[PDB]
Amino acid sequence: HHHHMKVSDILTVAIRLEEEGERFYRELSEHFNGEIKKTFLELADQERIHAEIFRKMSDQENWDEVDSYLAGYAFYEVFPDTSEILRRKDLTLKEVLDIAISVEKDSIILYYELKDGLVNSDAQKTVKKIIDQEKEHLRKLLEMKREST
Repeated sequence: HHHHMKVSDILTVAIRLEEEGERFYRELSEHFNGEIKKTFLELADQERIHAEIFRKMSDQENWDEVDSYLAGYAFYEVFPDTSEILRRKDLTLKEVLDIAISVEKDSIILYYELKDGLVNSDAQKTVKKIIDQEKEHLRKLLEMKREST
């Protein structure tokens, strides 16, 4: 590792969080039923689009930017292994949301870290858009927790 993370290391991390998030939310939608199913699927499509933006970015950002060190400790957790619980046929919305909320918060910190490491002001604006959308996913997750849990 978390010291001497490069910008490019962090984009790779961010790409995977968005890809894994897509999968999580799409797989979660198999456990649930209504407006809730629809929500998880929207969240999955949104995460998809985000990953496509981050992949394009790691390809097209200038090498000197991307190859630069973020000073200090770059926090991140890679997406949890969820294969076992997602095998279960009796999952509650609560336990699922608790997990979603916790990894979403972990991923938000990381996208902030990334934004701070970008030097190109277009790249930073692109990532702020994603962060804002991620923070709305989070609000939706807390809304579902509060309401239907």
